[PDB]
Amino acid sequence: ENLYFQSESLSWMQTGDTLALSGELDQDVLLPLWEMREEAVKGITCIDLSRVSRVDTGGLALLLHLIDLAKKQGNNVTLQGVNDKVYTLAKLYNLPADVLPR
Amino acid sequence: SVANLVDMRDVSFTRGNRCIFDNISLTVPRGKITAIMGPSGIGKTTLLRLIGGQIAPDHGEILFDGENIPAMSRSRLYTVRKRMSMLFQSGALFTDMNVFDNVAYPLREHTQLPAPLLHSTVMMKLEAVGLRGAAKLMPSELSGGMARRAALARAIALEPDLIMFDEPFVGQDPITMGVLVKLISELNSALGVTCVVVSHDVPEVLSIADHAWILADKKIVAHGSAQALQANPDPRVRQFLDGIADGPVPFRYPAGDYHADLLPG
Repeated sequence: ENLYFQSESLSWMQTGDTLALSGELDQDVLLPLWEMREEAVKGITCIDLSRVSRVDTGGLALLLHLIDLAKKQGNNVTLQGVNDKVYTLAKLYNLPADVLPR
Repeated sequence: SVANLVDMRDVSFTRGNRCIFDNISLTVPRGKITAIMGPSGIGKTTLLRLIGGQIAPDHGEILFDGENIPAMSRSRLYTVRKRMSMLFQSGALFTDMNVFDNVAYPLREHTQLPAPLLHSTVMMKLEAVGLRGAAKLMPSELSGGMARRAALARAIALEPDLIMFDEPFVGQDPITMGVLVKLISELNSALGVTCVVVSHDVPEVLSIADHAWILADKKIVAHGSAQALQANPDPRVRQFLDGIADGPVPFRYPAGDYHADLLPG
């Protein structure tokens, strides 16, 4: 159901079908979200990054793992509110279509 | 906040009996790309080592995010270095580790992050450089270009606030050269990393730089955009950029004050 986690630099919230992130998706601060990845992606069809200020490469890897675990459950996931720098980072690493929704 | 991540003021440097830099001053604006160019053997590598606090200047101040590096205590310098990454050409990979483990070493040493995520990160960074299929290979099994590219991939592993590249494009075919130029550009764009690039591959580095500085005769001879340099009549600047002496100015018609063109009156 509705899940809520907040920390100083990273917060996330699962309302129904949408997982929304807030703050910094950085290698030092992302660890809690990694630890609860399976709960965070349960019955979600959408990941909202509208309130995320920064995504480094480690955060992007976490994002790819979340998309993968979400679809394994049988759920194609949409991305929403993605800052253009995230797609620039995806472009840097030549990420395929099946790994990250464009 | 501070506008220039690196601010060199009146820096002089002498090695033995020969002078290397005479009262130079330059800035590295935060989040931008600064190119540093000049003839061979003038000590550009030495300049990067000066910024990194590895060498101390004879006189002058080197401000990193506002702090004078030569005046810093050793512990303060050690902690400030954590915001820096430097790619030297002399530096070599660990011979006992393969390409993958070489690029993963900085992450395993300072990232403290899960192994699956670390794995994905190292694979992405190998892809950015074109070495993903060479992860298992050892450094001895690598060609010059491949080894240089692997060193580069290790240098960008931790993505600090400041990355200094010493000739990142050498020993590469032109298509790989363009791939690497794209790498520095997109790194800077997506992560906001402040990049200093030393290169004699002048068109390539000027295609991405925000600011450029030319060094000659122990001083700074020019700076500005690519358009400004193409219209610079100075014989030393022209000799370096065109490679020939007493050639024509490529942008033959210099431009007036830009602020006046944009905002007349």
